Parts: sequence; structure tokens; C-alpha cells
Amino acid sequence: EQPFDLAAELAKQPHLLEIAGNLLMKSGPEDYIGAVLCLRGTLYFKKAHTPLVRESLCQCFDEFERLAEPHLTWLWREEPAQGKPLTAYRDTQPLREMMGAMDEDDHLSFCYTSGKKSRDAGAWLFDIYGKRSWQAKMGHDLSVLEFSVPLLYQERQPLDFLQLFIDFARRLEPEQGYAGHAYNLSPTSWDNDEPSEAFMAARMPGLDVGTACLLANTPEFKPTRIKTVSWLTLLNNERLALAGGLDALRAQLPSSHFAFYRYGDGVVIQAGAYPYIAGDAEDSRPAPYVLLNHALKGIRYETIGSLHGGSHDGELRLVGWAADQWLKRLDVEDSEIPRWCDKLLSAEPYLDATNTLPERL
Amino acid sequence: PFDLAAELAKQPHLLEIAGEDYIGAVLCLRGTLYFKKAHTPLVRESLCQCFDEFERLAEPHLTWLWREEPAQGKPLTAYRDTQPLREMMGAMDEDDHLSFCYTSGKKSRDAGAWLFDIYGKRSWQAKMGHDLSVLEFSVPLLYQERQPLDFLQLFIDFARRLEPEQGYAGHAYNLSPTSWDNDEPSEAFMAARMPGLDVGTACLLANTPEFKPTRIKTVSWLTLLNNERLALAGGLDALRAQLPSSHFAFYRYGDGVVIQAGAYPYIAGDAEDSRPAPYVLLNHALKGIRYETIGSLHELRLVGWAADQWLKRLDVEDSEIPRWCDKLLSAEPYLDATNTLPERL
Repeated sequence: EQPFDLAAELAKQPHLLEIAGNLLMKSGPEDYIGAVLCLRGTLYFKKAHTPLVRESLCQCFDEFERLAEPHLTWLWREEPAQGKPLTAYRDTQPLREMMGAMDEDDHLSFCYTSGKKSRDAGAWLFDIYGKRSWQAKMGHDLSVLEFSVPLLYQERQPLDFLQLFIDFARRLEPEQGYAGHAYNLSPTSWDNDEPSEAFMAARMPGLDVGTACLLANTPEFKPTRIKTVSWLTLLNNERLALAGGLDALRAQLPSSHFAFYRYGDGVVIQAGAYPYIAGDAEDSRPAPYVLLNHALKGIRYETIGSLHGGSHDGELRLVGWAADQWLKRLDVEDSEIPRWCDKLLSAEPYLDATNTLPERL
Repeated sequence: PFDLAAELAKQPHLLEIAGEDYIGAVLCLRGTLYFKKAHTPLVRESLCQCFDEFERLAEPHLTWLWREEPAQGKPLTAYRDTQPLREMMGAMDEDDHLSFCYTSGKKSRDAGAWLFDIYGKRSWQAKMGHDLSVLEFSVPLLYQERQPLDFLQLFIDFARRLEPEQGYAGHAYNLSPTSWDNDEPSEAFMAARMPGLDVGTACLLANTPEFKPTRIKTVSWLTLLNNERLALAGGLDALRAQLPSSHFAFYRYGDGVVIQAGAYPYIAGDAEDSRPAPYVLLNHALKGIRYETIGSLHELRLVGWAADQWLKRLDVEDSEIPRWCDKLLSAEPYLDATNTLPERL
């Protein structure tokens, strides 16, 4: 009596906004929120073990918390030296106070969520995963900041998340990054819920998939390359040069629909007037992402390993060959680019003062 | 739908998916038969005998006849005004494509729960190796509940006449007869939550390169194996010894067998596991003759990869089969004269 309304919803639109925990399993849904569609940004950066970067991370959180304070509910920390792995947001110490108890050899682990239950996925997120000084010196030097706001918040305040992403890039000088639609999964039960993400990924080419903090220091991530484009795409100056330089990119990305934000030592590219889940009735790939992916696929990772854990009892998981194929989901033939340029101009809203920051080039 | 009528009382459109408004899909009991020689006069008469039999049940409910580019008449015809099927077919030759889709949808583009659909390959297509035609037919779920032997009788009778290669019957969504390329299957959801449902459009699968092996796409409530497939699965004796006669019935015809898995068709299992116990046991017995790939069913390669995954949705670990059999024997209704044909082996 319960699968039918979901079968009807899935047949007519690509996405699900909220997904019950363990839904894409044979044992079936459980009494928690396993996944929530939101607007998420992911930044891979270095020197998280240093005081200046930690202070900048705290300034990032101050900026985020001004928006998110009414909604945050839980702080998760991995094996903290003081306190508990799980703390109610009301009971937490200021982030600057917790960082002040740490030195360069401590691991940064802070995940603020907005789920009603601590097990629930929530649409507000601020997640720091910071490598220890000795880990960075032994070669595992890449840290991750991920943060998100709800889709409804984005529609009501269309410049707020974008301003955060640029402000954070400016302070952290990241190696690479992206922002757009993604599912936040349950902080504790995500293994139940990766199949929901995998099912959605096949339907929504604009969706980011996977866990950046697990990807960050794999051998597959060593090349000077990027995982994906999305609504926002961040390239440090080295990746920008490998992509042909800023002049060569602006020649391929019409300024009617693409904006460029030069922060210090890199650029953020905005692909379209808003983030895109999918395309149209003819093609599920978003036209602005297709054009940007075409310009940047020369610097895309050939493989990043598996995006998900292994399958237990027949459930869907983006592993091995399927993960490699996911990386290529936006690729088109060179000969089809003019048609995609035409689709951009005829069907997609233009950039204006309501959906870009004034500091765009 | 523990109590389907009770569920429809609270959600009248529970079995429908909306499609300028039309019914895009309706859940029903559908049989699919893949057979050869549709271009020959002997088989064409057999198809007309099949429709004669279907029409005795469906005549009050059929509304439309769809035909793709007919040499005589129009693509759409009101059912009340159609010619006899034999006379339309009499106007056709070896090399004409058989295309007849009778539906019960209220509007012409509405999916209907009653269906009789012929897709017959041309003689020259058959000679080039694209020789597999499809007959699909369906009745509403509520009709099956009140007349539980009628669809089953049709499926066996049609199998006898057509001597199919392979086939299956059970729950499926009938789609709109003209807007049949606008809604995503959602194969991974079906595999997880409604694993008893068939998924796909048989006439598009029949002559793909993926279908050429001597294999089957799926088990369902009814599963049809020609004798070649039966032998590859280890033979009928061993199947009957492995599958409890309390819950599995076997119907023989001149060229193969139809297996009935359970007292009625199953959408899903129970609260603990969505896989229906009778289908789990039969899938385990037959997975050695299942297609390994099918292509996509009803976009990047991830949608086709999902379709290959859907083929395995009933698989369980071998160590669990004894527990599944105990669950079948203790929890599931058994077969008797109320839900099987008397001709069962």
C-alpha cells in the first residue's frame, strides 16, 4: 500500500527531495531520514593543521552560522580527545574554543547537522575534515570542507550560498571544489542510504555523489585533476593553467550564462542562473554543465575509485566500472557542441544581478 | 495491497500513474509470450483463436484498437466498430508487420488494464534473424481476484497454440499506447520495493542482440520455458523435486512447460523482505538460464547498468534457501482447486 505513491512520483520527476532511511533495500524503509536533497559545496584544501587556516575555517563557520543557527541540531566529532562523539548543538562549545584545545598533530573533525534525530540527514551542513600535520608530511595532506543549505533557502536567498562559496574559497585557497545539488546522507547510517544516492545519480546528471573526505587522500586523487563540474566549479591556478588559462575558458563559456569569480589564487566558475538537477524532456544533461564539462574534461580524473561501499544483498552501489562511468556522465561529442550552445541561449535563463555576485568578472 | 479493494477505497488511483491529462500507466496482471513464425498463416490463425478467447472475457471493457501504419483503415479505431481480427489479417501478406493493440483506456492515449497486443515480425525480418514476435495481454487486478482461473487459463491455452520460446506473467504496468517514452522506469526502486513486477517493453527487447542466447529474462507468477530451456535448467523432473508441490504447479504443453509460483501473483514479500518467497525459490532454480544482460528496458550507460542489476533482484545467497522454503511452507497460501487448473501435473 506504500510503494505505489513513490512509484508514481519517481515515474514523473527525476528527483526525490527527502528519502526514507534504508529505502532502496530489500528489508525496506526505516524510521529515519536517510537522504535529503540540498545545495552543497565541497572544497578540498591544504594546511588544515596550521593556526591561520584553522582561524579562517572558524571565520567560515561564523559566516555560515549567521544563516544556520536557528536550524542546527547536532555536532558529530570522530573520537574526540574531550567530550562525546555526539553533542546537541545547544550544548556545544564555540568552534574557536574547541580548535584552541588542539595543536598541529590533532585531526580536525567537526560535522554540524540539522536533522531532527541525530540519525537523520539534514539540509544544513558544515563539515570539516582536517588532516594532522604528520599525515600531511607523510603525504596525506588534503583536507575537506563541505557545507550545505536547503533548496528552499536557496530559492528565497539566491545569493547567500554563492557568497559563502566564494568567501570560503578566498580564505582557504582550495586545490579544487564544486557546488550544486547533492544528497546529504544519514551521519551514522549512510551505508544503508548510498543505494538511494546511486539510484538518484543515474537519473540526475547534475547531482554530485560520494564522500569527499574518503576520496581526498586516495592514490587516485594524486593527479592534478578534478572530479566533476557542477553549478559552481573551483580550479586553483595550476588546474586553471592546465585547462588552457582563463582567457581560453571564457572563449568557450558564453558570458550570458557563465560567470567567473577570481578569488586570490584560482577561479570559481558559475554554470547557469541556478543549480541544475537535470535537463529537459529531450536530454537529462543540463546544458550549462555539458558545456563546462566539455571545456574541462581534459583535466578530469580518469578514475577516482569507488564512490560507494560494496553491495551487501543486491543493492545498488556506484563501485568500480560504474563509478568510472559516472565521471563521464556529461560527456558529448565535439560535433554536438553548437547544438548545446543553441539550447543554452533559447531555453535557459540568463545571468543577471539577481543570480550572480556583483564582483563577477 | 494486503486487501486490494480496501486499499483502492482510500486511494482510488493507487494503481495508476498520471500522464492534456491522461493515465500514463496502470498496474495489472500481464502475460508476455515470445514466439516465432508470426508471418505464417498457421500462426496468424492461432493468434486469432487467442483473441477469440480473450474477447469472450474482455468484450464488455475494450475501448480502442491501435495499429501502427495500417494498409487498410486508420491508426485509431473505436473497439465497437472494429472489423473481425481475421479479416484485417486476411488483408495482409507474409511481409506485413502485425500490429494490433486493443486497450480498455477511457481516453485513446490512456493506459488500460485490459490489453491484447500483437507485435509480429515480417517474413524478411525473420529470414535475417530478427524472428521473434511478441503477444502481450492483460486483465485488471480486481478481475483476477474475482475470477482467479481465467487469466491462467488464457496463458496456458495461448502457450499451447503459439508454442513460444519463453514467457512470463504477473504484475506489470501497462503504459500509454502512444506516449510510451516519457517516464523513467525507476528499475532500481522496482527491484528493491516491488521485485515481483515485470519491467520493460517486450516488443523492443525481443530482437535485440541481448535476447539471442537460449535464456530467460525473468521468473514471475507464471514462467514459460520451451523444452530447450527446460533441459538447460536440469529438466522437469529435478525442478518438480526441488520446488514444493504445495506452492508450485506445472502445466505441460507440446513444446515446454509453464510454472506457476504461488497461489496468486506477488508484488512484493513481507515486512522483513520485499522478495516474494515463491519467486525467490523459482528464481534460484532457474538463475542458471537467465540472461546476464538485457540492455536498457522501457541517457548515460548508468541506466543500462541499472537494468542489468534489475535482472538479479530476486537472487539470495544460497545458504538462505532452506529458510526461504520454511517461510513459504509456514506463511504462504497453498495451491488447490481454487487457484490452479485441473490439468496441472
